[PDB]
Amino acid sequence: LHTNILNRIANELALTYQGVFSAETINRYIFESYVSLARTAKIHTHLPILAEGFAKDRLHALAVAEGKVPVPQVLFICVHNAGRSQIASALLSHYAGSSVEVRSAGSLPASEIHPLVLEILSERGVNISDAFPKPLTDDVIRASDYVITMGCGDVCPMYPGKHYLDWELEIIEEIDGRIRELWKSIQLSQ
Amino acid sequence: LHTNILNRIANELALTYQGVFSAETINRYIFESYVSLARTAKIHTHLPILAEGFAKDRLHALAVAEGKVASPVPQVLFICVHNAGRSQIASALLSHYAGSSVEVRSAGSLPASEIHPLVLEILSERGVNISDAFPKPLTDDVIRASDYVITMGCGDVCPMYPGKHYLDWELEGEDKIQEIIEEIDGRIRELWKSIQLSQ
Repeated sequence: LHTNILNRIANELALTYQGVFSAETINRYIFESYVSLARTAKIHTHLPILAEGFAKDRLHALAVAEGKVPVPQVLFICVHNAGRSQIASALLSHYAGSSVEVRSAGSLPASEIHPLVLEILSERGVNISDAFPKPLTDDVIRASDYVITMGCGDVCPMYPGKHYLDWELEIIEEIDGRIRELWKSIQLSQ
Repeated sequence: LHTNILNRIANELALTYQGVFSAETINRYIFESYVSLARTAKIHTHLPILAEGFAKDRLHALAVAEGKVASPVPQVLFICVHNAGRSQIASALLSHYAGSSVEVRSAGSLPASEIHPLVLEILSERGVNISDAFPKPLTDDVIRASDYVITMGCGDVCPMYPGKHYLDWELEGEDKIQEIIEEIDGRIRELWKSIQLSQ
């Protein structure tokens, strides 16, 4: 059904990462991300878009982690990656622009973003395009200088050299507060 | 904690799969597998061990998918929602009839943290080995390796590769764990008879 486009996508990503990761690794990234998201979103017609965005962001994080690439890298984890971590990631990138790279993930991803998140967000001028629930993966953790867990519990490998923060909390309000402080603090630690 | 242990396992696996897969692939295999399991099972002191087992099985599946393993036996995969009941039952019953004559795998769309305790107890009571089993998510490498892929209520989560037998064994509510084991056993018997004949 999507084999051909995934193959063509893999080919294009493999070219992009030519001297950095082999085609083999690239192939695996694309097919595994596809299946990984299918598990919670089901096979649908938008899936190859989501699989490619996920694989692409995961590869750049891996390249970051392996010193192959670089601004500060922040990761937000909640359970479903539909509400909380999505808001927190949207607000940070809103305030910080391209001075940070911000990602989010879930331990138990929902099939879609919560109806309200998009867009109480645009109603505050806040960009949230190409947002989807996605599973937590290792590469994005390795990449991160800062990891903010938000009710997921103990799902995250503790890598040395990172700042791990736990945030126990419509709810966009409180998050807003904490994201502004966070950014202030991140910006200041450079 | 586990990061350093995981590093040791990747080094060892790098060297074992040298000539076959890129070290970069091998290293992702172990850490991604760990993180995958951690999502549903949580960090516990034995997560590194289950991750190593899962990675090693996954790398073998990928070796097979790509014809890097000579004379493979038939490869069968069962898939249900939580990889705690249905697929674990089916997988253990087929290994129990077939032994070394097939490689059997299972997986879930939404793994539980552990096998259903009653599954463990009932299979145990009738002498079916089920001991190193654990719920794990569906991954692409094991689909590619598989000659038979059997679906048991997971929904449309599984890509449809050519060269394979796709079987669907769940076309309100459900029966007692007891009865599901019996229905599945009946189906596993026919599947095993059929597999034996078709080779």
